[PDB]
Amino acid sequence: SKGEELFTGVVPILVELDGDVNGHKFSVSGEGEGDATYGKLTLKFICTTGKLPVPWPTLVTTFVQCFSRYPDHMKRHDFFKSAMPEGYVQERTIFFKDDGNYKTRAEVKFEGDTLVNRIELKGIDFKEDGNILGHKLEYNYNSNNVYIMADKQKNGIKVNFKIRHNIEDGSVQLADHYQQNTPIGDGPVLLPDNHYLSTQSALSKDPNEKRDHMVLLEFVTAAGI
Repeated sequence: SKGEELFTGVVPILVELDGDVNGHKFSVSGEGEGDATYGKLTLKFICTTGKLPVPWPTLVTTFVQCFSRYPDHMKRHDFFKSAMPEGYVQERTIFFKDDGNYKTRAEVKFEGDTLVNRIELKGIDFKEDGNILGHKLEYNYNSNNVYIMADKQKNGIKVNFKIRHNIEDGSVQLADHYQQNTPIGDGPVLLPDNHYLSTQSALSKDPNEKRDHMVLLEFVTAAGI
């Protein structure tokens, strides 16, 4: 795509989220960079309102799939880069098993040479001592498969997958993801065949940072064709 050329080098990334989960209001600012040639992302997120009222791992998927590595033979399937620089709207519902849900609306686009993800998140129906509001989730993340298909009535795509967060007692908290993306601009986009993204992520902390924060290293490759 014309959009693919914007991703051949290292690109700065900014993430800005405003959230309300069961009336707990919070904001997060993130900064880092992406190198789509290697499917690679590095970011640091800071809660700017104080303590985050939900576990950091539950927000990873909300916090830029244009940085996925599409193999050359799959490049005609990369919706996300093709929508750039004008960007796309990304909407999700995330259902936490036996607990509440997040609904997110994000716009992903370039602001000058920086790729920006702006998100509004609304969470409702959470248990005040469940695994999310009770902070019972381990600070870690796994490898996942993210399933993608075309949605031509919206010139876009539909995406679904499952995330299993680890609970401190050794059990798992399932988070079912349903996702739709639609282009903002008037340029043509790439509508894909069915395929998936293979992900892996690692969470860490900055030993000198005293604010509530998350450091994220992620690698993602398109596959299944």
